[PDB]
Amino acid sequence: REVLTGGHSVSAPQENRIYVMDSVFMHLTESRVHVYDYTNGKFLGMVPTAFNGHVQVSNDGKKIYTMTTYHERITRGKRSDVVEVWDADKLTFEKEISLPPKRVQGLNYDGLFRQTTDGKFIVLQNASPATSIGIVDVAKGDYVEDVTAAAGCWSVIPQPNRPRSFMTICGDGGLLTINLGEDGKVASQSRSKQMFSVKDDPIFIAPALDKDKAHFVSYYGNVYSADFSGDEVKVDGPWSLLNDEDKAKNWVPGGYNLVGLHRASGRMYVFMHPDGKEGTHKFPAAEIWVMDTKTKQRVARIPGRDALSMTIDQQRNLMLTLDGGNVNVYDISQPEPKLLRTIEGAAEASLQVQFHPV
Amino acid sequence: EVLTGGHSVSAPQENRIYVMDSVFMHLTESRVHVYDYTNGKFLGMVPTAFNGHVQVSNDGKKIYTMTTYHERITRGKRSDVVEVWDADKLTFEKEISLPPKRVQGLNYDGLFRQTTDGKFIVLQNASPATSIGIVDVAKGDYVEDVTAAAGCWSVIPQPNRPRSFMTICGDGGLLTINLGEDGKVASQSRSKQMFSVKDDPIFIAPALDKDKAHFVSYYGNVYSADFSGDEVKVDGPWSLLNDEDKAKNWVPGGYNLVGLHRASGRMYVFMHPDGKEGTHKFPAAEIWVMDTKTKQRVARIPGRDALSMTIDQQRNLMLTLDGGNVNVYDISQPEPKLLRTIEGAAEASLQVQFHPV
Amino acid sequence: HISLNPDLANEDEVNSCDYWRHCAVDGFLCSCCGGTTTTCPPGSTPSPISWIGTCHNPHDGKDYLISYHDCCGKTACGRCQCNTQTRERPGYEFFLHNDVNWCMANENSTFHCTTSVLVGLA
Amino acid sequence: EVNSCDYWRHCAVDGFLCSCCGGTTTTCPPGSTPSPISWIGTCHNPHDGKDYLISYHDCCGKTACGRCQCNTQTRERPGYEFFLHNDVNWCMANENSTFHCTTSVLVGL
Ligand SMILES: NCc1ccc([N+](=O)[O-])cc1
Ligand SMILES: NCc1ccc([N+](=O)[O-])cc1
Ligand SMILES: NCc1ccc([N+](=O)[O-])cc1
Ligand SMILES: NCc1ccc([N+](=O)[O-])cc1
Repeated sequence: REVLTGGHSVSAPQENRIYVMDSVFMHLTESRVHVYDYTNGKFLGMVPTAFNGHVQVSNDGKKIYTMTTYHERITRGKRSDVVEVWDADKLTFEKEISLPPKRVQGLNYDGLFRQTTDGKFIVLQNASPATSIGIVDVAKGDYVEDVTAAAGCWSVIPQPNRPRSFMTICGDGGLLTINLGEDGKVASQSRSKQMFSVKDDPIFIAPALDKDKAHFVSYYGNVYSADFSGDEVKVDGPWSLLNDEDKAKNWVPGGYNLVGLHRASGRMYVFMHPDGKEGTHKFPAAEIWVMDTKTKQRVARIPGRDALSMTIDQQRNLMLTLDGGNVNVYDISQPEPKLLRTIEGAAEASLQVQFHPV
Repeated sequence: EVLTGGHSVSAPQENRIYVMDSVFMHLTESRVHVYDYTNGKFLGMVPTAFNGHVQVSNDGKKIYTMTTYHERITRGKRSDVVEVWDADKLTFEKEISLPPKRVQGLNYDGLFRQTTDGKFIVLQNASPATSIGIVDVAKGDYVEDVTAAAGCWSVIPQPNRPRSFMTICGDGGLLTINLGEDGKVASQSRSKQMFSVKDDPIFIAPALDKDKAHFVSYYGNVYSADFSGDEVKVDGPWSLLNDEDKAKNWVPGGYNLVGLHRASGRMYVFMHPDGKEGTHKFPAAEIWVMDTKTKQRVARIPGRDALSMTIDQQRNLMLTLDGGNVNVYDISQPEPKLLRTIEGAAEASLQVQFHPV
Repeated sequence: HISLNPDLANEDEVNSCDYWRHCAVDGFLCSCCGGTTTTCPPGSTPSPISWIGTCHNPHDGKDYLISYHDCCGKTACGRCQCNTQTRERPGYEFFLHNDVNWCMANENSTFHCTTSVLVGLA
Repeated sequence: EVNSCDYWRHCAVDGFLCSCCGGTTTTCPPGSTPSPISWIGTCHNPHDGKDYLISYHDCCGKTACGRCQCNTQTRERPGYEFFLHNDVNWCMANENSTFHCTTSVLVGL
């Protein structure tokens, strides 16, 4: 009477889709990406990502990129670090791209697995434990460059105003900028002046990223900025997130992917909690503060729902927040965000959610 | 202080039990958790990839696992293997290649066994056509495929013979296989029909004596196979149920749901009331203790939602397992006495086993 | 007749373990995994083999043969885990048995989710 | 005790305590391999009022122990201070990088 068929595509349009990167830390060799419709909470599909997978969606919205590690016998045997290319609509494996066996194994901060603005290179973090940035040429489907200049630095911040440039945060408290050539090799680089004191005011690595500048928050609730409108990065800060009334309760930021920028308004979103002290930098959000980055002032504050990570959609004026297991959807078209819905049980242990590009 | 490895399990072998955690929600990361039953201490573990099975060598020196790998887990070439692990160091020693048809399924004891003499591992295959695989431990080789066992299921070794075992067949009888010194089938026999497959299906889990095995049915009857002699003699049914039991619709339920204390002939069974079609895998409302000679129940105690069990003969102990927690019972007297519960021994285990002593 | 077409039913009804055609399902319902009662989630492969159940349809009073084909080659879906055992039998009645992985003959035997396909009247 | 996440030496552990996994504070469970590298923490010993360097060498080559998961972040810093950072796998350089559990080894003041 009926026959089971496969070969099917994701049921909901790309504009509805979000990607929840589930580390499944209790069984980290079976990490995976869960694909959800953010409009109604519907589970749409998944992509298996083996041990500590990382994920992103191609800029063109056609492909899902994953990064993972295999061994011949999982807990023994030869290692293979790879980038995989999967079809976005069919959620099927297409290609493996070999990496040297030193891709970063760690929690899913955005900046460990990124791409150039032009979508032509995948840019990832290595640690052997010496740090370098690896470059994958999408057209070739090959690894093409180890950016050893980035030794002593961490994470990848693409520059949205340049086709194949990105920045990274270094142990001197400045930023190193890398400009790739069309072959994916380093064409030029520069190093900013010192932005922040590593010892006295360490920043969270998560950028609040605009077209031509990036803002960063610190352990103590200060904000630093990096302007890349020009060839050399100019740095500035601190200004404090806190007003006088905030200081009494020791408000400080906390989380993982803990900030976001709504570019059209200049509004920066930041997870915060009171009673800050040494060791509270990864605490869940008591509140989400909304800062006007031009005036350097808070314009809104709402309850945080114990969120740890966020992402923003510019076009639809949305913010997602994630507490490890549940995803909250907010309308951020006005300064005060409005909670639309919560997707319960989207993951067991996810610190990263991303929109499908539209 | 310097961190070191190379260490052996801290507790004596006689204290050790093996909880086979399927981790069904993440079945590619199944593992064996090793515990000390005397104090509930976690002693270590062996990773077993996708749907691992486990046993301990008869001599207590090695752990055998059976599992499936693929080059890229969800794609790439398949490798079905047996692995040999040191029991004290919990380290991998040797891989034995299998044909890619080892049974993928829940951890009934009878899917992964060994001969009494310890020389051969005997495992269940399904391609979906069933056969029994023989692995020569010393040679580290798969040596015989028992296709004569097609249409049968599970391995019941005969403790009174060095390299013989039985399997339950779709005709309601038992097929006995006797191996030669090289692991090839030397001889085989089929019993007469023990049970009606359609009218009174049995659970596969044997309550195994030295020279006979008892089985319980979906409807609370008991069947036996005696292999003291040259051919298997079969008997039954007798009912576990008295009139009051019947009126409340008590039936057995679980997975590895029975056990036998050989010295006393007491048989242990997980039971639940309000039995009907579809309740054969329900958790135990009670454990019933039957005297297999008088065919009378001698005890009934709370079941603690248990699903599987195992018995240690020498120490007069029963373990029960609800999927996550292990209960330790003293069974030296007809009424069992609960000694302790080990909470969170697994996420999804249907099998626990003692280290051989 | 409407009770024979799960695509017309409310999704909460068909995604429940008590839905009449799920009577021998032991696994995650594909309909909760980005698939439907009779279609695999994207990028998972149907099993060419299965166990079979007979389930009573309480809506039309007839009994039906249901084939429990799995979808394979992806890791465990994890949603709508069901365990129903109506008329299920042990491994010596192998195609009535659900404690085995019916992805066993697939190119990749990783178990993703389980479907309930209507074969016809029992 | 040492199995408590609040035990003073565990002040920058984000993982499973090996002492709950068949090992000890300073020994890997059987068949898990020590990492030759680690992040380091600075923890206050309340018993003597002195602060100590603690090395958080992992045990590797087995799947996640899953017991006594601790997450303390005292003096922990991001990846640009790499050996103070605990959001990466310190089994990353082992023959097999699968993460099993974390040890807390006293180095010195
Ligand atoms: N230090 C804990 C830890 C271990 C492994 C990962 N990882 O992603 O593989 C993250 C964090
Ligand atoms: N041990 C750090 C950590 C904290 C929160 C999550 N999570 O998924 O919410 C993962 C890992
Ligand atoms: N029918 C569900 C199911 C699937 C896979 C296994 N297994 O052991 O791999 C057992 C049971
Ligand atoms: N769906 C069948 C089943 C039931 C119980 C367990 N368990 O571990 O208790 C595992 C698998």
